[PDB]
Amino acid sequence: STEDFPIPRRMIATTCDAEQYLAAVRDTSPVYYQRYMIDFNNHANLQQATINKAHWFFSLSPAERRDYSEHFYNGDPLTFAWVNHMKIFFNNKGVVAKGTEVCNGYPAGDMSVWNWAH
Repeated sequence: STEDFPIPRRMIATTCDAEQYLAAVRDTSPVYYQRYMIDFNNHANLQQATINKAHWFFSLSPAERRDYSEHFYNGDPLTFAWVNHMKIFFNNKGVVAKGTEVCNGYPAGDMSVWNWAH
C-alpha cells in the first residue's frame, strides 16, 4: 500500500550504485542534476555525510530499503540540516524512472559525478 511512496519502487529495486544513478540523471535530466549539485555545493560541510548516506542506501538490499522507506519521515540529523540532501534519488518519479532505466550502462563507483564545480 506504499510500494512507490515515499521511496519510488524503481529506487527500491535498482541494482545500480549511487554513481551510476547520478551519471544517468546527469545525462537524462541534466537540469535536475545540475540543480542538485548546486545545492550539494552550497552545503560543503554535509557533502561527505551525504555521499556516505547515498552509499549506505545503495548498499542495502531491497528489503532493507523498504524498511528505510517505512521510516523515512522520522528523519536523521542530515534531514534537519539539509532537507533536500536525497532529493535527486527520491523526490521525482519521472527523473527516477529515466535514470534507473539506463544506469546499469554507466561506470560503477565513478566519484567524479559528485564534483561539478558550479
